[PDB]
Amino acid sequence: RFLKVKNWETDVVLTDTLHLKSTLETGCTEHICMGSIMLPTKDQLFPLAKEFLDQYYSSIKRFGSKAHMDRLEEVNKEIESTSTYQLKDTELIYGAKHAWRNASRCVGRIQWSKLQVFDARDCTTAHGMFNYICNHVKYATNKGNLRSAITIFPQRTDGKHDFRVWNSQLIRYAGYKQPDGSTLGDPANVQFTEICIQQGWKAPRGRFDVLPLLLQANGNDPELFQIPPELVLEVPIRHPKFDWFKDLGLKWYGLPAVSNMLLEIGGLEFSACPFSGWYMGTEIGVRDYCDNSRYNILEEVAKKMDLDMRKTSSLWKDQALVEINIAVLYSFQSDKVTIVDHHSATESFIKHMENEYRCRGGCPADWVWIVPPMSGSITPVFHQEMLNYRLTPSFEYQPDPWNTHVW
Amino acid sequence: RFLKVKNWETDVVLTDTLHLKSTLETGCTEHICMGSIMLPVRTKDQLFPLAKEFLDQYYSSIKRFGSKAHMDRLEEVNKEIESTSTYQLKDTELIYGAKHAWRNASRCVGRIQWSKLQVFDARDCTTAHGMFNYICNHVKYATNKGNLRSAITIFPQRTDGKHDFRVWNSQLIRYAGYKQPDGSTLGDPANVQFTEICIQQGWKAPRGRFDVLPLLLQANGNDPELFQIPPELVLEVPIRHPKFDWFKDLGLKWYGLPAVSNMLLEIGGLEFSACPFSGWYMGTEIGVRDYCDNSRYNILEEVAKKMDLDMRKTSSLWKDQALVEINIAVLYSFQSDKVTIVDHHSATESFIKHMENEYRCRGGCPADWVWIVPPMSGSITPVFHQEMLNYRLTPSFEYQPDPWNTHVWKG
Ligand code: HEM
Ligand code: HEM
Ligand SMILES: Cc1cc(N)nc(CCc2cncc(CCCN(C)C)c2)c1
Ligand SMILES: Cc1cc(N)nc(CCc2cncc(CCCN(C)C)c2)c1
Ligand SMILES: C[C@H](O)[C@H](O)[C@H]1CNc2nc(N)[nH]c(=O)c2N1
Ligand SMILES: C[C@H](O)[C@H](O)[C@H]1CNc2nc(N)[nH]c(=O)c2N1
Ligand SMILES: [Zn+2]
Repeated sequence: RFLKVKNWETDVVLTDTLHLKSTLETGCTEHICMGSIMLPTKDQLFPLAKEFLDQYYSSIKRFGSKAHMDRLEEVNKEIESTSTYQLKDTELIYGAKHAWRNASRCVGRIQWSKLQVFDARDCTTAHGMFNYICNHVKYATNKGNLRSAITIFPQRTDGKHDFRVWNSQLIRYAGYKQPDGSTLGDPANVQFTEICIQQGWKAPRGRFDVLPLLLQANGNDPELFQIPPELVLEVPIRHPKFDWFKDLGLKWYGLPAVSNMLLEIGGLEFSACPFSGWYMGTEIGVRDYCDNSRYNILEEVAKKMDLDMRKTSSLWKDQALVEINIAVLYSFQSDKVTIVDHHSATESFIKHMENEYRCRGGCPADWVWIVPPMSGSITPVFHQEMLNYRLTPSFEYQPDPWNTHVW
Repeated sequence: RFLKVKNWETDVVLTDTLHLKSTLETGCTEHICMGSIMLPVRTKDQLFPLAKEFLDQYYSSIKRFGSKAHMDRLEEVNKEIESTSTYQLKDTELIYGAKHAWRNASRCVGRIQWSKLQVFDARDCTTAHGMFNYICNHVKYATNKGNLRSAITIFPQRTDGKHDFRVWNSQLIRYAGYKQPDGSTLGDPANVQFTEICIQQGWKAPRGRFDVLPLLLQANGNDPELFQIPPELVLEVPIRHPKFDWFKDLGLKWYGLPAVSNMLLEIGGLEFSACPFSGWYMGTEIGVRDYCDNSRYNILEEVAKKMDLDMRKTSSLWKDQALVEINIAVLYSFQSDKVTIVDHHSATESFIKHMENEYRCRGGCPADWVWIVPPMSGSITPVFHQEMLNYRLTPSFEYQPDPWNTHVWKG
């Protein structure tokens, strides 16, 4: 019931007690592990509020205080009267930071307590949402010196007045099916692009077209807005050794900003809560550029390198992969846009884990997501046993709104 | 009940029904996943259902389920269990059981080969000397002058747990490791403890960087005995690089035969505590783990120096760059010497086809994503994008305690 995790490189053993506070389910059972699966009322609400408010008041060393009891008292009355309750600014900020702290798939959590929280609970229209998001984007970008941020829109009420950002990330590139049968742009975004066009977006039909925002306020029909082009910082990709690399015409955006997840705090649900940090290079260099279902550039780079592509065992794919990831890091660094390489980031996470075990009794981590998509075992996280479990406040997946929306 | 897995690269969705046959625990609960944890004397009462489950599976596989031959065999085993408290497998059942333990091994990416396994029945073995002879024969057969053949040798099953056969070596072929008084390590740092045991048992250590360890062999619960595998039976490959002529001067080599000898084979409730098995190497096992783990030969720095990479900051990816070259060299070297080896692209591609075939014809394929995905270049192999279900089927290979921690010394 008290669990040990071992690092097989260092022999360091940590003891996890924090897992005994998990509430949400994993998907696994005693008979089957689903560790590699990507997507596995007043009565209900008050214990959730209490559990959260208890952890909040413990965090500021006023557990069992009159102010603690008074708050609990106040929230219980508000739930009985109004069926929901409103978080204090202090609680909203605490909850947001802790949702990130609890994000088991995030390698960047050493940064968790440094999060700028934008309270957008006063927002009422899609135009309001657009303004808030532009300001988030500009703040977080900070001319290349990225700062972590989250913007939090009004909480779900009856579920018929949800605020949603229809985009999965604030900044993504369009994807288009060609008559030629090929795909132009980002293939992962063909469907969403179709929806934008359907809603009246005039698509430029290029390879790196920043998608417009599709914003839904108060359960109303989503509306289209274009992020000011000057607020979208992009980096052209070149290589320090290969002069030809620039000729590939590759670029990527500087701001990684997830916009499709649900923030749960104290049983309240924030269905629109875009958040952003800064990139780890492999995200772009390995996944965005080299996934066969994405920009899929391996072959073209390998040819430019004149590698022997006849046999898998020449490791031409692996060689081209490294160079692509070298180019990504070099380009961001040259343009002074914050980026972290997978060695530095995973080393940070190990230190974070050790801090968390030492001061919190554990750190929920998903090894399948934490280990980088290249060079796994030369990063320290590969050798680190991790326990995965769900704590609240949390960021959760939610259904894509076009399957949900009654137009 | 039906469970679906999806491949996120291809959108191929498979449906698992085989998991309904799973028995042992995973380590996970509804509240915690232990998917990245490495390591998460039977009564007759528990033995017959296990024997019967196995025999039913065996007779189904040969299309004789419910036959008189099937029923007579259940009867025969029941009587043997009630009479002698255990039972003996037929040779056909032993071979079936061993192939299926491999087929069921969720951490093994090489399972497309499972039906092709040479099974050496060593159940008539009685002494450590006898074990040595069987193991030499396995090494020679499996090696086959570089054209490797999968094989397993099966020593007598556990009885009262006080007469266990054990191979104390975790693998049949490994290099010695020596801890120096200055704290540095010579040879393979992973094998320091076991090397010390061997020396204590009387092994004369040459004290070099690549000394093949002797076999330490325990028969019938007796104290283990040392034997040196004939050097001419141990195939090794000097490592060189096709473009970098200095790579040979790193002085690296490795053995051709990967052979696990510390696992327990369970078939029909019987426990085979000494069952060494071997296949052929996937390149990354040597090039990534053996050579580049910080806790092993740890050659990344020296290699990157010789390539004159920028080692001042990690973001030059000098480690990744050197890592690829080392792995090219291992593959090049084995191929040049005509010793069987498979690259991680070939092996994972073959695994995906195996896995799909298993879903179609068997209703599933238990797989541990954490072990299946190679230790370099993960997401440019197809297994990275493949959702897997991990569960445990028998016959199976299991971990067991290291013998030095549990052995009662006779003296
Ligand atoms: C500041 C530097 C940060 C770094 C280096 C970082 C790194 C990463 C990486 C590499 C991933 C995997 C993404 C993928 O493979 O799709 C990830 C996932 C995630 N991150 Fe972080 N992140 C950072 C900031 C943040 C912030 C500010 C938050 C929340 C406020 C956050 C919450 C999450 C969540 C919930 C996931 C899982 C997303 C999903 O399931 O798709 N991260 N992070
Ligand atoms: C024939 C070619 C084979 C290939 C290419 C192959 C490949 C692999 C690889 C790469 C691993 C991971 C090794 C590690 O990281 O320590 C592994 C593990 C494993 N293999 Fe296979 N293997 C082969 C044959 C076999 C055979 C013949 C058996 C048994 C009859 C077997 C059973 C297992 C088991 C039980 C594991 C898990 C070992 C552990 O938990 O330490 N494999 N295999
Ligand atoms: C907060 C945060 C930080 C970070 N380093 N990465 C992310 C991921 C952001 C991201 C941006 N564009 C595109 C994607 C694609 C993700 C699709 N995955 C889920 C298959 C993801 C988020
Ligand atoms: C049957 C089989 C096939 C294969 N390709 N690899 C193996 C593993 C072989 C192997 C050989 N020497 C040493 C090791 C060390 C493994 C260390 N792990 C368990 C921590 C492993 C076994
Ligand atoms: C099937 C498997 O879970 C899937 O491919 C996962 C693996 N690990 C990952 N890890 C990260 N960080 N991001 C991902 O999208 C994935 N994809
Ligand atoms: C902690 C983690 O489970 C451990 O380092 C695992 C990861 N995956 C692995 N995969 C293989 N094939 N072999 C290994 O030894 C490991 N080690
Ligand atoms: Zn699990």
